[PDB]
Amino acid sequence: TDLLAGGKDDVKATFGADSFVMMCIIIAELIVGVAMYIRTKNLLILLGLVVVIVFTTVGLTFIK
Amino acid sequence: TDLLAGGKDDVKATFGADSFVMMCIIIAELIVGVAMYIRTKNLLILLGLVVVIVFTTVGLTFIK
Amino acid sequence: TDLLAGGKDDVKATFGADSFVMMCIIIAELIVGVAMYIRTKNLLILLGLVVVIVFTTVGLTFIK
Amino acid sequence: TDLLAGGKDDVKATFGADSFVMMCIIIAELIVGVAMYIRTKNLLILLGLVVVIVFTTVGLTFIK
Amino acid sequence: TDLLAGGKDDVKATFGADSFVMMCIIIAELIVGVAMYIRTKNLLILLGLVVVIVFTTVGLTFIK
Amino acid sequence: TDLLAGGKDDVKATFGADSFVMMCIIIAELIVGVAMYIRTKNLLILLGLVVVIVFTTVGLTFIK
Amino acid sequence: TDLLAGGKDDVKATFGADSFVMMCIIIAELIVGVAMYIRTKNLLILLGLVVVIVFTTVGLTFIK
Amino acid sequence: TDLLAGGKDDVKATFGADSFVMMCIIIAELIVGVAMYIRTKNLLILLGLVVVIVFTTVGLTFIK
Amino acid sequence: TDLLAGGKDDVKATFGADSFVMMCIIIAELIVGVAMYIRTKNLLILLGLVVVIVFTTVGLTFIK
Amino acid sequence: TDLLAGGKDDVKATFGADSFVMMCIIIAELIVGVAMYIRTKNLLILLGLVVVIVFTTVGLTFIK
Amino acid sequence: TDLLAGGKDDVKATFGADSFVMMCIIIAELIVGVAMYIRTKNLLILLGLVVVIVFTTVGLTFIK
Amino acid sequence: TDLLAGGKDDVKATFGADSFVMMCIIIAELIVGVAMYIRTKNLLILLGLVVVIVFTTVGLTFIK
Amino acid sequence: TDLLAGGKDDVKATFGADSFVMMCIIIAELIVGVAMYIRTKNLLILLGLVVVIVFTTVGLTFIK
Amino acid sequence: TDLLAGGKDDVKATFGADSFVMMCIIIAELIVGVAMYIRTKNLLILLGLVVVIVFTTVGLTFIK
Amino acid sequence: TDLLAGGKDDVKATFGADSFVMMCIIIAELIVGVAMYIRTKNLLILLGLVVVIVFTTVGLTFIK
Amino acid sequence: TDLLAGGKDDVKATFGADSFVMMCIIIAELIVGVAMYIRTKNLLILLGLVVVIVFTTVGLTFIK
Amino acid sequence: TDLLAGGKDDVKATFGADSFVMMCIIIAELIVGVAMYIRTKNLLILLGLVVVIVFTTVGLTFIK
Amino acid sequence: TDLLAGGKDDVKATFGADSFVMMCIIIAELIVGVAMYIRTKNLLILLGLVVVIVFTTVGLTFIK
Amino acid sequence: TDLLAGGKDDVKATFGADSFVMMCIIIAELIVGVAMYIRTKNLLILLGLVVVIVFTTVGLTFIK
Amino acid sequence: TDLLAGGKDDVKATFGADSFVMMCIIIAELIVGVAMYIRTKNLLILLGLVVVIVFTTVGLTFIK
Amino acid sequence: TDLLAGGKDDVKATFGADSFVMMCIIIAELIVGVAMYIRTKNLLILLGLVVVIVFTTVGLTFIK
Amino acid sequence: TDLLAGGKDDVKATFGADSFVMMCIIIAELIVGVAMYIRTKNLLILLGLVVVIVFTTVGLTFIK
Ligand SMILES: CCCCCCCCCCCCCCCC(=O)OC[C@H](COP(=O)(O)OC[C@@H](O)CO)OC(=O)CCCCCCCCCCCCCCC
Ligand SMILES: CCCCCCCCCCCCCCCC(=O)OC[C@H](COP(=O)(O)OC[C@@H](O)CO)OC(=O)CCCCCCCCCCCCCCC
Ligand SMILES: CCCCCCCCCCCCCCCC(=O)OC[C@H](COP(=O)(O)OC[C@@H](O)CO)OC(=O)CCCCCCCCCCCCCCC
Ligand SMILES: CCCCCCCCCCCCCCCC(=O)OC[C@H](COP(=O)(O)OC[C@@H](O)CO)OC(=O)CCCCCCCCCCCCCCC
Ligand SMILES: CCCCCCCCCCCCCCCC(=O)OC[C@H](COP(=O)(O)OC[C@@H](O)CO)OC(=O)CCCCCCCCCCCCCCC
Ligand SMILES: CCCCCCCCCCCCCCCC(=O)OC[C@H](COP(=O)(O)OC[C@@H](O)CO)OC(=O)CCCCCCCCCCCCCCC
Ligand SMILES: CCCCCCCCCCCCCCCC(=O)OC[C@H](COP(=O)(O)OC[C@@H](O)CO)OC(=O)CCCCCCCCCCCCCCC
Ligand SMILES: CCCCCCCCCCCCCCCC(=O)OC[C@H](COP(=O)(O)OC[C@@H](O)CO)OC(=O)CCCCCCCCCCCCCCC
Ligand SMILES: CCCCCCCCCCCCCCCC(=O)OC[C@H](COP(=O)(O)OC[C@@H](O)CO)OC(=O)CCCCCCCCCCCCCCC
Ligand SMILES: CCCCCCCCCCCCCCCC(=O)OC[C@H](COP(=O)(O)OC[C@@H](O)CO)OC(=O)CCCCCCCCCCCCCCC
Ligand SMILES: CCCCCCCCCCCCCCCC(=O)OC[C@H](COP(=O)(O)OC[C@@H](O)CO)OC(=O)CCCCCCCCCCCCCCC
Ligand SMILES: CCCCCCCCCCCCCCCC(=O)OC[C@H](COP(=O)(O)OC[C@@H](O)CO)OC(=O)CCCCCCCCCCCCCCC
Ligand SMILES: CCCCCCCCCCCCCCCC(=O)OC[C@H](COP(=O)(O)OC[C@@H](O)CO)OC(=O)CCCCCCCCCCCCCCC
Repeated sequence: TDLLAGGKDDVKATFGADSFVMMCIIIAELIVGVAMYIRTKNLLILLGLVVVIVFTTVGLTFIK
Repeated sequence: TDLLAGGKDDVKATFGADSFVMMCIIIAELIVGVAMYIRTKNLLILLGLVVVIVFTTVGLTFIK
Repeated sequence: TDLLAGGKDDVKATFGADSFVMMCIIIAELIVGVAMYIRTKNLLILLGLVVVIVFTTVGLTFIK
Repeated sequence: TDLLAGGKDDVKATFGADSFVMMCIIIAELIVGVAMYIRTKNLLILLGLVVVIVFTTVGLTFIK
Repeated sequence: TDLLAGGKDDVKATFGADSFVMMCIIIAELIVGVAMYIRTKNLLILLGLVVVIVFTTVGLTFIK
Repeated sequence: TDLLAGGKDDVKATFGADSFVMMCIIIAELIVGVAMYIRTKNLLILLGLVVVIVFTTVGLTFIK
Repeated sequence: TDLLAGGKDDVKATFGADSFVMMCIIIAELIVGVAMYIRTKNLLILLGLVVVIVFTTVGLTFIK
Repeated sequence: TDLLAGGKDDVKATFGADSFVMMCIIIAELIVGVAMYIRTKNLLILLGLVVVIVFTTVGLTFIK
Repeated sequence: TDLLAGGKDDVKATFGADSFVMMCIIIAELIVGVAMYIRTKNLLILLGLVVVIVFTTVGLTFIK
Repeated sequence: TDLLAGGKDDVKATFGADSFVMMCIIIAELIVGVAMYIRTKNLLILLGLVVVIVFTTVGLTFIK
Repeated sequence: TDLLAGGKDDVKATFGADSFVMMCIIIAELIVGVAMYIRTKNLLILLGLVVVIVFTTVGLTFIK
Repeated sequence: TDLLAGGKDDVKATFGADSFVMMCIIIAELIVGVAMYIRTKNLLILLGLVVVIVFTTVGLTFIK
Repeated sequence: TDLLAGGKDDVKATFGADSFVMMCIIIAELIVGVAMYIRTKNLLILLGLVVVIVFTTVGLTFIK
Repeated sequence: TDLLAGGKDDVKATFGADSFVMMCIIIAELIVGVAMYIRTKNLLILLGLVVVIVFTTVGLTFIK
Repeated sequence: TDLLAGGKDDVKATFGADSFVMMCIIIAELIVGVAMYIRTKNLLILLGLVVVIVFTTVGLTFIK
Repeated sequence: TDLLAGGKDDVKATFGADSFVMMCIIIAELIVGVAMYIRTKNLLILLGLVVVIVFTTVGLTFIK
Repeated sequence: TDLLAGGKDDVKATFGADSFVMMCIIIAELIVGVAMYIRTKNLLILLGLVVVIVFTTVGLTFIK
Repeated sequence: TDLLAGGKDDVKATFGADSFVMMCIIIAELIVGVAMYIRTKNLLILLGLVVVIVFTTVGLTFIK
Repeated sequence: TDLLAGGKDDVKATFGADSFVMMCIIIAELIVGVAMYIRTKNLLILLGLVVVIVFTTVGLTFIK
Repeated sequence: TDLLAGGKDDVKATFGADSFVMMCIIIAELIVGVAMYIRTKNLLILLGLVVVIVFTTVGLTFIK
Repeated sequence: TDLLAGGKDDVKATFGADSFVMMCIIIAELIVGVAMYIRTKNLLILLGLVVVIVFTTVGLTFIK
Repeated sequence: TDLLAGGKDDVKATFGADSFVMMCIIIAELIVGVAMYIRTKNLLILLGLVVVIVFTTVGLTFIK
C-alpha cells in the first residue's frame, strides 16, 4: 505494498474517537435535537443523542 | 495526532455549560412552553422545561 | 472562552423578569383564561393565571 | 437593558383596567351568563359575573 | 393610551340599558319562563323574570 | 413623503362603510347564522349578527 | 369611489326579502322544526319558526 | 333581479301543502304519537297530531 | 458615514404610521378576522384586530 | 363570437337531465342515505334523497 | 347526445330492484335493527326495517 | 392607441355571459356541490351553486 | 389512414376484459377494501369492490 | 392476445382462496375484532369476522 | 402455486390456539371485564369473558 | 412454532393467581363496594366482593 | 397556398376519433382512475373517465 | 442532584397552607355548599366544608 | 458497556423520590381532587390523593 | 460472516435491561400515567406502568 | 453462470437471522412501540413487536 | 442473425431467478418494509414483501 500506508495514522486520529471533529458532531446532535424537541415536544427525538453516541462509538470500531 | 485538537477549547466553551447559547436555549424553552400551555392548558407540557434542563446538563457531560 | 459571552446581558434583560415580553405573556394568560372561563364556566381554569405566574418566576431562576 | 421597554405603556393601557377590551369582556360575561341562566335556571351561574369582575381586577394587579 | 378607547360608546350603547339586545333578552326570559311554568306548574320559576331584570340592571352598572 | 398616499381613497371606499364588500359580509353573517341556528337551536348564536354589525362599524373607525 | 358599487343590486335581490334563498331557509326551518318536535315533543321548539321569520325580516333591514 | 327566481315553483310544490313530503311528515307524527301513547298512556300526547297538522298548515302560509 | 442615510425618510414614510400600507394592513386584519369569526363563531378571534393595531403602533416606535 | 359554442350540446347532454351521470348521482344518494339511516336511525336523513332530486332538477334549469 | 348512455343498463341492474346490493342492504337493516332492539328494547326501532324496504322500493322508482 | 384592441370581442365572447366556458363552470359547481352534499349532508353547501351563479353574473359586469 | 391501427388488438387484449391486468386490479381492490374495513369497521367501504367491478366492466365498453 | 396471460396462475394462487395472504387477513380480523370488543363491549362488532369471511369468499369468486 | 405457502405454519402457531398472543388476549379480557364490573356493578358484563373465550376458540377454527 | 412462547411464564405470573395486580383488584373491589354500600345501604351490593373473588379465581383457570 | 396541406389527412387520422392513440388515452384514464379510486376511495374521481371521453370527443371537433 | 430543587420553595408557598389559592378553595367550598343546601335542604351536604378543610390541612402535610 | 450509564444519577434525582417534580405532582393531585370533590360531592374521589401517593412511592421503587 | 457482528455488545448494553434508556422509559411511563390518572380519574390507566415493565422485560428477552 | 454468486454468503449473513442489523431492528421496534403505547395507551400497538418478530423470521425464509 | 446472441446466458443468470441480485432485492424489500411498518404501524405495508416476491417471480418468466 500500500503506497499510501504512512498516511493512516493522522487521518484516523483527526476523525477518530477523541477528535475535535467527533466533539463537534456530538455538540451538533445535542443542539439540533433539543431544538427539535422544543419545537415539536416529541420526547422520543431526544433519543437521537443516544443514537449518535452509539453510532459514532461502534462505527469507529470498524475503521481499520 | 489529531491535527485540529487545539480548537476543542473555545468550541466547547461557546456551546457548553455556562454559554450564551445554552442560556438562549433555556429561554426559548421557557417562552415556547408557557405559550403552548396558555393555548392548550395541558399542564404536563410545562415539564418540557425540566426535560430541557436535564437534557442539556446530562448531555453536556458526554461532550469530550 | 465563550466567544459570545458579551451578549448575555441584553438578551436576559429583554426576556427576563421585568421585561415587556413577560408582561405580554401575563396579559395573554389573563385574557385567554377569562375567555375560556366565560365559555366553559370551569372555575379551575382560572388557576391557569397562577400557574403561569409561578412558572415564569421560578423558571426565570434557572436562566443563567 | 430591556430593548423593548418603551412598548410597555400603550400595551398595558389597551389591555388594562379601564380599557375597551375589559369593557367588552365584562359585557360578554353578562350576556353569556344571563343566557345560560335563562336556559338552565341555575342561579349559581350568575355568580360568574362576580367571578369575572374579581378575576379581572385582582389579575390586573399582577401585570407589571 | 388605550388605543381602542374610541370604540367604547357604540358598543356600550348596543349592549346596554335600553338596547335592542336587552329587550330581546327580557322577551326570551318571559317566554321561556312562562313555558317552563306551564309545563311544570312550579310557581317559583316565574321569579326567573325578576332575577333577569335585576341582573341586567345592576350588572349593567358595572360596565364602564 | 408617503409615495403611495394617492391610493388611500378608492381602497378605503371599496372596503369601507357603505361598500359592496361590507354588504356581502353582513349578508354572509345573516345566512350562516340563521343556518347554524336552524341546525343547533342555540338562540345565542343569532347574536352573531349583532356582533358582526358592531365589529364592522367600530372597526372601520380605526381605518385612517 | 366604491369600485364595486354596481354589483350591489343583484346580490341584494338574490339574498334578499322575497328571494328564492329566503324561501328555502323558511322551508328548512319549518321541516327541521316539525321533525324535532315529533321526536322530542317539546312544544317550545316550534317557536323556532317564529324566530327565523323575525330574524330574517329584521335582519334584512340592516343590509344596505 | 333575483337570479334564482325561476326555481321557486317546483321547490314550493315539493315541500308544500299537498306534497309527498308533508304526507310523510303527518304519517310519522301519527305513528310516533300512537307509539308514545301506548308506552306511557299519556292521553295529552295524542294532541301532538293536531299540533303538527296545524303547524304545517299555518306554517306553509308564511312560505312565499 | 452611512452612505445611504438620505434614503431613510421616504422609506419610513411609506411604511410608517399614517401610510397607505398600514391602512391596507388594518383593513386586511378587519376583513380576515370577521370572516374567521363568521365561520367559527370564536369571539376571541376578533381581538386579533386589537392585537394588530397595538402591534403596528408600538412596533413602529422601534423603527429609527 | 364564442369560438367554442359548438361544444355546448354534447356536454349539456352528458351532464344533463336524463344522463348516465345524473342517474349515477341519484343512485349514490339513495345508497349512501339508506346506509346512514341504518347506522344512525335518524329518519330526517332520508329527506336527503328528496333534496338531491330537487337540487338536480331545479339546478339543471340554470344550465344554459 | 349523452356520450355515456350505453352504460345505464348494467349500472341500473347492479344497484337496482332485485340486485345483490339491495339484498345486502335489507339484510344489514334486519341484523342491525334486531341488535338495536335487543340492546334497548325499543319496539319502534323495528319499524326501521319497514322504512328501509319502503325507501328502497319507492326510491328506486326515481332512478331513470 | 391600444395596439391589441381588436382582440377584445372574441375573447370576451368566449369567456363571457353565454359562453361554453361559463356553462362548464356552472355544471362543475352543480356536480361538485351535490357530491359534497351527499358525502357530508351539510345542506348549506348547496348554496355554493347560488354563489357561483351570482359571482359569475355580477363578476362579468366588471369585464370591459 | 391511422398509421398505427395495427397495434390496437394486442393493446386492447392486454388491458381489456379478461386480461391479467384487470385481474390484478380486482385483487387489489379486494385486499385494500377488506383491510380498510378491518381497520375502520365501515361496512359501506366494502361496496368499493362492487364499484370497481362495475367501473371496469362498463368502462371497458367505451374502449374502441 | 393478452401478452401477460401466463402470469395469471401464480398471482391468483398467491392472493387466492387458500393462500397465506388470506390466512393473514382472517387472523388480523379476528385479533382486531376481539380487541375492539374487549375495549367497547359492543357485541355486534364481532360480526366483523363473519363479514370478512363472507367478503373474502364471495369476492374471490369474481376474480377471473 | 402459492408462492408464500411455506410461511403459513409459524404465523398460524404464533397467533393460534395455544399461543402467547391468545393468552394475553384472555388476560386482557379478564382484567378489563372485572374492572368494568367493579365500576358499574353490571353483572352481565362478566359474560364478556365467556364471549371472548368462545369467539377465540370457534374463530380459530376458520383459520386455514 | 409459537415464536413468542418463551414470554408466557412471566406474563402469567404478573397477572396471575398470587400477583400484585390481583391483590390490587381485590382491594379496589372491597373499597368501592363498601363505599357504594355506605351511600346506598343496598346490602346486596356487598356480594360484589364475592363475585369478584370467584370471577378472578375461576377465570384464571382458563388462562393457559 | 398552404405548402403542407397534403399532410393533413394522415395526421388527423392518426391522432383522431377512432385512432390507436385515442384508444390508448382512454385506457390510461380508466386504469389510472380506478387505481386512484382504490387508493383514496373518492368516488368523484371516477368521473374523470367521463370527463376524458367528453373532452376527447368535443375537442376533436375543433381539429380542422 | 435534583436539578430543579431550587424551585420547591415558591411553588410550595403559592399552593400551600396560607396561600391565596387555598383561601379561594375554601371560599368556593363554602359558597357551593350553601347553594347546594339551599336547593336540596340536605343538611349533611354542609359537612362538605368540614371535609374540605380537613382534606386541605392533612393533605398539605404530605407535600414535601 | 452502556455508553450512557453516567447519565442515570441526575435524571433519577430530578424525577425521583424527593424531587421538585414529584412535589408538583402531589400538589396537582391535591388541588384537582378537592376541586372535583367540591363540584360533585363524591367523597370517594378524595381517595385519589392516597392513590397518587402510593403510586408514586411504590412506582419509584421499580426505577433502577 | 456477519461483517458487523462486533457491534452487537455495546448496542445491546445501551438499549438493554439495566440501561439509562430503559430507566428513562420507565420514568416516562410513571409520570405520564400518573398525570393521565389525575386528569381522568380512571384507575385502570395506572396498570399502564405494569404493562410497560412487563413489556420491556419480556421484550428484551427476544433481543439476540 | 451468475457472475456474482460468490457474494451471496456474507451479504446473507450480514442482513440475516442472527445479524447485528436484525438485532437493531428488533430493538427499534421495542423502543418505538413502547413509546407509542406510553403516549396513546393503545394496548394493541404492543402487538407490533410480535408482528415484527414474525415478519423478520418468516420473511428471512424467502431469502435464497 | 442476432449478432449478440451469445451474451444472453450469463446476463440472464446474473439478473435471474437465483441470482445474487435478486437476493439483494428481496433483502432490501424486507428491511425497508419492516422499517416503514415500525415507523407508521400500517400493517398493509408488509404485503409489500409479498408483492415483490410475486413480481420478481412472474416477471422473470417474461425474460426470454
Ligand atoms: C406590541 C404588541 C403586543 C401584543 C399584545 C400583547 C398580548 C395581548 C394578549 C391578547 C390575547 C388574545 C389574542 C386573541 C387573538 C388571537 O390571536 O387568537 C388566536 C388564538 C385563538 O385561540 P383558540 O385556540 O380559542 O382559537 C383557535 C383558532 O380559532 C385560531 O385560529 O388565540 C390563542 O391561541 C391564544 C394563545 C396565546 C399564546 C401565548 C402568547 C404569548 C406571547 C405574547 C404576545 C406576543 C407579544 C409580541 C411582542 C411584540
Ligand atoms: C367592536 C366589536 C365589539 C364586539 C362585542 C363585544 C362583546 C359583546 C358580547 C356578546 C356576547 C355574545 C356573543 C354570541 C355570539 C357568539 O359568538 O356565539 C359563539 C358562542 C356560542 O356559545 P355556546 O358555547 O353556547 O355555543 C357553542 C357553539 O354553538 C358555537 O358555534 O359564544 C361563546 O362561546 C361566548 C363566549 C365568549 C368568550 C369571551 C370573549 C371575550 C372577548 C370579548 C369580545 C371581543 C372584543 C373584540 C374587540 C374588537
Ligand atoms: C331579530 C331577531 C329577534 C329574535 C327574537 C328575540 C327573542 C325572542 C324570544 C323567543 C324565545 C323562545 C325561542 C324558542 C326556540 C328555541 O330556540 O328553542 C331552543 C331552546 C329549547 O329550550 P329547551 O332547553 O327546553 O330545549 C332543549 C332542546 O330541545 C333544544 O334543541 O330554547 C332555549 O334554550 C331558550 C333559551 C334562550 C337563551 C337566551 C337567549 C338570549 C338572546 C336573545 C335572543 C337573540 C337576539 C338576536 C338579535 C339579532
Ligand atoms: C358577487 C358575488 C357575491 C357572493 C355572495 C355574497 C355573500 C352571500 C352569502 C352566502 C353565504 C353562504 C355560502 C355557503 C356556501 C359555502 O361556501 O359554504 C362553505 C362553508 C360551509 O360552512 P361550514 O363551515 O358549515 O362547512 C364546512 C365544510 O363543509 C366546507 O367545505 O361556508 C362557510 O364557511 C361560510 C363562512 C363565510 C365566511 C365569510 C365570508 C365573507 C366574504 C363575503 C363573500 C365574498 C364576496 C365576494 C365579492 C365578489
Ligand atoms: C334547489 C334545491 C332546493 C333544496 C331544498 C330547499 C330546502 C328544503 C328543506 C329540507 C330540510 C331537510 C333536509 C334533511 C336532509 C339533510 O341534509 O340532513 C342533514 C342534517 C340532519 O340533521 P341532524 O342535525 O338531526 O343530523 C345530523 C347528522 O345525522 C347529519 O349527518 O340536517 C340538518 O342539519 C338541517 C339543518 C339545515 C340548515 C339550514 C339550511 C339553509 C339553506 C337552505 C337550503 C339550501 C338551498 C340551496 C339552493 C340551491
Ligand atoms: C319513501 C320512504 C318513506 C319513508 C316512510 C315515511 C314515514 C313513515 C313514518 C315511520 C315512523 C317510524 C319510524 C321508526 C324507526 C326509526 O327511525 O326510529 C328512530 C327513532 C326512534 O325513536 P326514539 O326517539 O324513541 O328512539 C331513539 C333511539 O332508540 C334511536 O336510535 O324514531 C324517531 O325518532 C322518530 C322521529 C321522526 C322524525 C320526523 C321525520 C320526518 C321526515 C319524514 C320521513 C322521511 C321521508 C323520506 C322521503 C324519501
Ligand atoms: C391597491 C391594492 C389594495 C389591495 C387591498 C388592500 C387590503 C384589502 C384586504 C382584503 C383581504 C381579503 C383578501 C382575500 C383574498 C385572498 O387573497 O385570499 C387568500 C387567503 C385566503 O385565506 P385562507 O388562509 O383562509 O385561504 C387559504 C387558501 O385557500 C388560499 O389559497 O387570504 C389570506 O391568507 C389573507 C391574509 C392576508 C395577509 C396580510 C396582508 C397584508 C398586506 C396588505 C395588502 C397588500 C397591499 C398592496 C398594496 C399595493
Ligand atoms: C360505471 C361506474 C358506475 C359507478 C357506480 C355508480 C354509483 C353507485 C353508488 C355507490 C355508492 C356507494 C359507494 C361506497 C364505496 C366508497 O367509495 O366509499 C367511500 C366513501 C365512504 O363513505 P364515508 O364518508 O362513510 O367513509 C369515509 C372513509 O371511510 C372513506 O375512506 O363513500 C362516500 O363518501 C360516498 C359519497 C359519494 C359522493 C357522490 C358521488 C357522485 C358521483 C357518482 C358516481 C361516479 C360515476 C362514475 C361514472 C363512470
Ligand atoms: C360479499 C360480502 C357481503 C357482506 C355482508 C352483507 C351484509 C350483512 C349485514 C351484516 C351487518 C352487521 C355488521 C356488523 C359489523 C360492523 O361492521 O360493525 C360496524 C358498525 C358497528 O355498529 P355501531 O354503530 O353500533 O358501532 C360503532 C363502532 O363500534 C364501530 O367501530 O356497524 C354499523 O354501523 C352497521 C351499519 C351498516 C350500514 C349499512 C351497510 C350497507 C351496505 C351493505 C353491505 C355491503 C355489501 C358489500 C358487497 C360486496
Ligand atoms: C369538453 C370538455 C368538457 C369537460 C366537462 C365540463 C365540466 C363537467 C363537470 C365535472 C365535474 C366533476 C369532475 C370530477 C373529476 C376530477 O377531475 O376530480 C378531480 C377533483 C376531485 O375533487 P376532490 O378535491 O374531492 O379530490 C381531490 C383529489 O382526490 C384529486 O386528485 O375534482 C375537483 O377538484 C373539482 C373542482 C372543479 C374546479 C372547477 C373547474 C372549472 C372548469 C370547467 C371545466 C373545464 C372545461 C374544459 C373545456 C374544454
Ligand atoms: C406480477 C405482480 C403482481 C402484483 C400483485 C397484484 C395485485 C395484488 C394486490 C395487493 C394489494 C396490497 C399491496 C400493499 C402494499 C403496498 O404497496 O402498499 C402501498 C399502499 C399502502 O396503502 P395506504 O394508502 O394505506 O398507505 C399509504 C402509505 O403508507 C404508503 O407508503 O397501498 C396502496 O395504496 C394500495 C392501492 C393500490 C392501487 C391500485 C393498484 C392497481 C394495479 C394492480 C397491481 C399492479 C400489477 C403489476 C403487474 C406486473
Ligand atoms: C409474516 C408476517 C405475518 C404478519 C402477521 C399476520 C397478521 C397478524 C394479525 C395481527 C393484528 C394486530 C396488529 C397490531 C399492531 C399494529 O400494526 O397496529 C396498528 C393499528 C392499530 O390499530 P388502531 O386503528 O386501534 O390504532 C391506530 C393507531 O394507534 C396506529 O398507530 O392496527 C390496525 O389498524 C389493524 C388493522 C389491520 C388491517 C388489515 C391487515 C391485512 C394484512 C394482513 C397482514 C399482512 C401480512 C404480511 C405478509 C408478509
Ligand atoms: C409482554 C407484554 C405483555 C403485556 C400484558 C398482556 C396483557 C395484560 C392485560 C392488561 C390489561 C389492562 C391494561 C390497562 C392499561 C391501558 O392500556 O389502558 C388503556 C385503556 C383504558 O381503558 P378505557 O377504555 O377505560 O380508557 C380509555 C382512556 O382512558 C385511555 O386513554 O385500556 C383499554 O382500552 C383496554 C382494552 C384492551 C384491548 C385488548 C388488547 C389485546 C392485546 C393483548 C395485549 C398485547 C400483548 C403484547 C405482546 C408483546
